[PDB]
Amino acid sequence: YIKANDINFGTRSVHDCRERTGIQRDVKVRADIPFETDDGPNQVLRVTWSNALNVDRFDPLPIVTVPGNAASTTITAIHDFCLMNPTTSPPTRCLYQLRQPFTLGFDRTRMHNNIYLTPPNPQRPTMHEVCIRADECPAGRVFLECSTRTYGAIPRGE
Repeated sequence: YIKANDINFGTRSVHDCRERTGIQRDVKVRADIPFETDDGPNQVLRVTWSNALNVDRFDPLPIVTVPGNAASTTITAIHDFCLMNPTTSPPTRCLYQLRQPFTLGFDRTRMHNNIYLTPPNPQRPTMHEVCIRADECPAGRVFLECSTRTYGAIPRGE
């Protein structure tokens, strides 16, 4: 029969961009991983990634098939947000896009009865910024990449 499984991940990061520095973001995702108890440790797995916090879309499609011989699968969570500096007229309006990878690791040697995961590690994200002096937020058609100051796990309870 099909066992249900879910797991959550979260990564916090801080980025410095051309117009604004110290931008902190938390990104949280959930993975759901059914397991057919009749099909053994090398079965193909159908993973569904979903938003828990700040994910606008996944790249590529978040419905992923994990081959029977694969020990991992990776996805990129995409988060878009706008910031404004209203010290001038027109203001400086900036669109930001945070691209945050997550990887789900398996130990198929221990998967006779259900899934078995390996501990995750925070993965380095990238942030991208486009700014204009105008009354409208720019569209996300092109960006300049920011520098990543730090990244890591979200403290428990946060």
